[PDB]
Amino acid sequence: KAVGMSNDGRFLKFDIEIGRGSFKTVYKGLDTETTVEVAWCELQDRKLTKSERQRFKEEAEMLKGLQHPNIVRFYDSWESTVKCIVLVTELMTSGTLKTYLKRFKVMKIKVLRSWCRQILKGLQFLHTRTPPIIHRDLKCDNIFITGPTGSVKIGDLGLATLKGTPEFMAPEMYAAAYDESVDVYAFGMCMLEMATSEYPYSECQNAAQIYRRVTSGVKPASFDKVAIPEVKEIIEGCIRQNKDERYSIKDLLNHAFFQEET
Ligand SMILES: CNc1nc(-c2ccc3c(c2)CCN3C(=O)c2ccccc2OCc2ccc(Cl)cc2)cs1
Ligand SMILES: Nc1ncnc2c1ncn2[C@@H]1O[C@H](COP(=O)(O)OP(=O)(O)NP(=O)(O)O)[C@@H](O)[C@H]1O
Ligand SMILES: [Ca+2]
Ligand SMILES: [Mn+2]
Repeated sequence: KAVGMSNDGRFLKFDIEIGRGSFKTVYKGLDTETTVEVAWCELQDRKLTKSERQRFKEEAEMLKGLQHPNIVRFYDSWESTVKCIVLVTELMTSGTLKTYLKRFKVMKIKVLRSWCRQILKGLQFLHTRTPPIIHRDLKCDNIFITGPTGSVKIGDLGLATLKGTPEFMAPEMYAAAYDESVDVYAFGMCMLEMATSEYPYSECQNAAQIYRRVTSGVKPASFDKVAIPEVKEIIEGCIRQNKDERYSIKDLLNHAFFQEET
């Protein structure tokens, strides 16, 4: 029985917590138009500058237009008062990929191959939009498994973005202009985590140690533990220091490893 409702009446909320984050709580809900169960997410209240809420309002209109089989569906968003912002997405039945990896040690390469191809197809959708969407937070916790066939979808786009010149600019300003290639780097880290069932840069104690590492040529210790050389070679071409030397997503999907269907 419902404890909350959308203004249009389409979406119902049930008081059954299915996920928990530090600034967001995920409840089970229902789409009464399609009679499918949905995910009802309550996010912590945020500042209401007039220009910001017109931006959120219009960014959510774009998000609910993004229909693709390897992206978690965004249905609606509106403001409410449980004490906040309410978000309704597609319900992922089999949890996150990190949950699968936390349960087993050696993923089989048919699954490595199938699940990564879907992640790439989903990233390729985002990067060919107008303007393109850069996810910026691709990780195994933001990748979900759902349905009877075990379909793989990318979710949680909360940190994504769209798309004179200063004379005396500091080096951080010059390298600050990044592009979709940061998602290729992140994909390579996810594939590394799938092929090793180890967290990359586990040995480190902070993110400061992590940066100085990639820069001198020290890849995660888990990289030199990758069994299949074809997978290893895909990973290094994904996490290359210089972005202009990396795979594009299209070349990844043209790779012999992903052209196989097994
Ligand atoms: C597509 N499918 C899926 N989308 C999500 C998803 C999307 C948004 C949000 C969350 C999850 C949780 C946090 N969040 C928002 O605060 C937020 C809410 C509404 C509008 C913008 C927001 O953020 C700013 C922003 C700006 C540009 C882009 Cl491109 C994206 C987001 C899950 S499945
Ligand atoms: N659409 C969804 N469908 C099903 N479960 C979801 C969905 N979104 C989130 N969850 C659950 O919520 C958890 C994910 O955590 P999340 O909502 O990202 O909070 P968070 O910890 O603040 N963000 P992060 O630490 O970056 O993962 C998992 O246990 C998921 O099962
Ligand atoms: Ca550690
Ligand atoms: Mn998340």
